[PDB]
Amino acid sequence: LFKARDWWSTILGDKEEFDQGCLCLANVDNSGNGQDKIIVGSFMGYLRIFSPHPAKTGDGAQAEDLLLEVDLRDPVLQVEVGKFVSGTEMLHLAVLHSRKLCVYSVSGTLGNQCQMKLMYEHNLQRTACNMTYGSFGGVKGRDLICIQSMDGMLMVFEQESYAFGRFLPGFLLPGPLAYSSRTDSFLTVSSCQQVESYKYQVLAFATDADKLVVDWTLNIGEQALDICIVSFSASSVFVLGERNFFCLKDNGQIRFMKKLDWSPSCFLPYCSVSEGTINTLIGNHNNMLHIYQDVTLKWATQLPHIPVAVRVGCLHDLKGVIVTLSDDGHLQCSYLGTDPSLFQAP
Repeated sequence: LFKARDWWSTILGDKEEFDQGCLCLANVDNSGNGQDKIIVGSFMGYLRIFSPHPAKTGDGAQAEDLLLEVDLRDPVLQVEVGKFVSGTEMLHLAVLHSRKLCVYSVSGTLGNQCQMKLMYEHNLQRTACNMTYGSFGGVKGRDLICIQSMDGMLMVFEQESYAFGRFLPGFLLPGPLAYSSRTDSFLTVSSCQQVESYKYQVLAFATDADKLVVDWTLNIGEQALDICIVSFSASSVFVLGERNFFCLKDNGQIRFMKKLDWSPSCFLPYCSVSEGTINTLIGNHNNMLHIYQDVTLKWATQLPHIPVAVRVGCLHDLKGVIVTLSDDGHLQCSYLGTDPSLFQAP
């Protein structure tokens, strides 16, 4: 419908591959102006951090958009940013690899325009799938990390130290994973198409699953692509299925659901523009990017490439900037649709 109001794009490396998990938007250098940076890891082992600026010429020398590029020499499965270091609330970068989790401190402005120093790393006893993080147990001021292994163990790390590991029951292939702070629970979706919620303390105290009962379960009748837990005060569990999009109450009841008319590739519940409603971005395999308010389509744009991940954040000193990443490394920043009361063509 609308073309993208893009203002920056790049191509990451040479025939590199990416998936959901590889894109993070966060104030990873703890800057005072509160701007996000784009962090992207690739399956080719490169970690890149950008602070994009629109084209600006005739003013001599502009600082590079690329703040940092490092070859981690190990495929990157996921990147996240959070309070991963004990004794400080500063944000740090977690990089998930198949057999290790590495946590880094990224400096402000100092080739590379900042430094990235390893704070600690955990060597994993099992191959990793994906991870989530948060204030497990209701601890304030720190983000613990939970990694799901390929064979279905949830491995919990209390920042610099390993806490425990528990095998999921009813497990076949690893599904998406998310932490709900409101219910202090881990959410996933199993191969037999059950959304499952596990209480953190039940996990912690189920000492007999390291070789565990679900809190609630919901059969959604299809495979899940992603889960996103958001609150913009009443918490919601969003599930992106292959055929449907779901919004669940914390207790596992469906709040609403919507049949999708196109195969989705990725999504992001990203804001609320009115009380009781939520806006969700959904990218698809036909290069379209959609915005729904609850289940109602509000806006649509064609992208040049199929997004495997989409994020919204603060870039170029503007809020609500859309960042998309394709599976072959096309990275693009764009602005949302324009106010229709401000312009209409004759």
